[PDB]
Amino acid sequence: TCPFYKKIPGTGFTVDAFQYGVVEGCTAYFLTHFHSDHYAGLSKHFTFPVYCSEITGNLLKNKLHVQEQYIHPLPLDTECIVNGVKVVLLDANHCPGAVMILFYLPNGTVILHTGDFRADPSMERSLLADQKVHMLYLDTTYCSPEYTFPSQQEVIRFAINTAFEAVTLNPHALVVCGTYSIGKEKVFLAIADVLGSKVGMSQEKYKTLQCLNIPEINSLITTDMCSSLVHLLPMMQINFKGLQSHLKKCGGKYNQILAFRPTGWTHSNKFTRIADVIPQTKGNISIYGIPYSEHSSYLEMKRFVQWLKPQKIIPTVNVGTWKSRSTMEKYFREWKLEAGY
Ligand code: NI
Repeated sequence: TCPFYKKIPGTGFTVDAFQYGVVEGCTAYFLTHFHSDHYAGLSKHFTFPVYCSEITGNLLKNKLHVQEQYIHPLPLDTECIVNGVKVVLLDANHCPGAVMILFYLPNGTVILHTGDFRADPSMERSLLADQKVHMLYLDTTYCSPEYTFPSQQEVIRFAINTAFEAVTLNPHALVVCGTYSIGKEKVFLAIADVLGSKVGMSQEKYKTLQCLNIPEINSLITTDMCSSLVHLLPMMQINFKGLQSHLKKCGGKYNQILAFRPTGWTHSNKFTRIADVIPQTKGNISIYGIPYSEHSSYLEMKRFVQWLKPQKIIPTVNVGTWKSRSTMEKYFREWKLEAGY
């Protein structure tokens, strides 16, 4: 059944709740972003109102074939009324089109649902600064102190420098980047930019990217693999067998692959700096796992919450085990006692 952490009290609303059938008493289904664990259930047969960003609505129409009459896109940073209730969509610093949602309940309660987010100090100057938030529905993906990772900027500088060095030393090397969802487009676009190439990809993935309102996108991507020396493949193909196979397909245009797997966290983070990352190599194939995250680190999450000072926190991730739930509740209490709220 629909879990309580997907329901907004005092409303008929749910958030990211499309796989439970008809949720009894739901008048408006919000979707924070286009990742499959969150949209699971949607299709052309859905006939209730879906509220979302413009970009998420482009993906619902073009990729899932949801009918236009049920897609209700909202502008960001704008007070809107939905079924009698004031709401605002905010940028979540996750993937393209991902939002946080502010609900202003008729009784005076203010609720923030983060969806999935990567907390940032820039959020402290949005419309969130303007009133008190009483309840926070929080993306707790990496809510434990072991989870450190570098800035996105540091990670992209490493990737750009590594790729440019490799291809200038060997003009017959191919660069491959893995993907299995939207998000992390800076990785492949920044490397193609430094090399003077477009990124080549499948027709399915090109269609997906053309829904994202990215500026000058027609100048950066292509379905012509032969004219490109940065290729995108399914994340599943980023291994030695998958890559050897792909190299056969390029007909001796290339004699070396340098591949990137943008993971979330990996336990080489509790020891190793970004400067010190090394690839796994077999023959003429090298694979780099780079810690490019679109979720908050522990310290980023803690700063956001200690700034916001909510009265009550409802985790939305890692909620399935008692040990995880109890650990998270202990951190929430530490933060509140340290900051004095
Ligand atoms: Ni996500």
